[PDB]
Amino acid sequence: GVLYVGSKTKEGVVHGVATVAEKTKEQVTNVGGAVVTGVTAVAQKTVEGAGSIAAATGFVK
Amino acid sequence: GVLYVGSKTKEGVVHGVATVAEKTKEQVTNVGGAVVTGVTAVAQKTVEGAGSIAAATGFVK
Amino acid sequence: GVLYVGSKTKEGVVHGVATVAEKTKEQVTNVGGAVVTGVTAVAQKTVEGAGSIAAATGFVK
Amino acid sequence: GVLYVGSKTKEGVVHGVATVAEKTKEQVTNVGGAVVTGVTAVAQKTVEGAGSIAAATGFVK
Amino acid sequence: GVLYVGSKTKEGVVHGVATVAEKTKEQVTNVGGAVVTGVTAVAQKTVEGAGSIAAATGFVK
Amino acid sequence: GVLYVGSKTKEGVVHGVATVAEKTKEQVTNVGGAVVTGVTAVAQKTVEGAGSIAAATGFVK
Repeated sequence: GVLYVGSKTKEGVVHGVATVAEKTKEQVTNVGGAVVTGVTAVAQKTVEGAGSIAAATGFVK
Repeated sequence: GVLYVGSKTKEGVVHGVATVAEKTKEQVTNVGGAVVTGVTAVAQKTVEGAGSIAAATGFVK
Repeated sequence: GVLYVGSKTKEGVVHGVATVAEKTKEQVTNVGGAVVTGVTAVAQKTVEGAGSIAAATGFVK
Repeated sequence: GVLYVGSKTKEGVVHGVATVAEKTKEQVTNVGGAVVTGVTAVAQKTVEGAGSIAAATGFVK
Repeated sequence: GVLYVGSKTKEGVVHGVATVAEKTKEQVTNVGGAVVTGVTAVAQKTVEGAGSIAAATGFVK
Repeated sequence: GVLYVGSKTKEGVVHGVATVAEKTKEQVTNVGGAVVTGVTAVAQKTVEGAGSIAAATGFVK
């Protein structure tokens, strides 16, 4: 197919994934997998076939 | 296929993944996998076939 | 296929992965895998075949 | 006295005196005297005492 | 007295005196006297005492 | 007195006196006297006492 993205912007501000924690005991932060951030962000066919992206957190204690 | 991305921007500011923790005891930070950040960020076919990207955190204690 | 990325920007500022911790006891920071950051960031076919990128943190204690 | 001018501007465009004539026979253009133009234009005490500024056009024919 | 001019600008464009004529017969252009042009233009005490600035055009024919 | 001019600019463009004529017969251009042009243009006490600046055009024919 044909995918066309045309952006004509001015003074653009983008914030992605932000995590804030305070006055805790145990902190676990697992971020990623397919994180895409930006003024012109394009994600296509991130998974094809039998692939896998598993951003998991196996907390046990 | 055909993928066309056209960006004509001015004064662009992009923030990616930001983690802030304070006054904790145990800190675990696992970030990555397929992190893409920027004014013109393009991600295509990040997974093909039987591949895998597993950004996991196996906290046990 | 054909992938075309055209960026015409001015005064662009990009921040990637930022981690801040304070007043903790145990600090673990595992960042990477496929981190791509920049004004014009392009990631394509980061995984092909049976490959793998596992940015994991096996905290045990 | 005290004269304070404080300007904090961004992307400022100023046009002064513009004259356009077309398909005429006799053209007379007398411009000046105390012309002040600009983003931060200040004019003070342009005339003091018995002075004079006479931007005149004595067309006779 | 005290004259304070404070300008904090960005991307400033200033045009002064512009004259355009076309398809005429007689063209007379007298410009000046006290022309001041610019992003930060300040004119003070341009005339003191018995002085004079006469930007005149004595067309007779 | 005290005259303070403070300019903090970026990417400044200034145009002064521009004259354009086309398809005419007689062209007379007299420009000057006290022409001041520029990003930071300051003119002070251009006339003191019994002085004079006469940018005149005595066209007769």
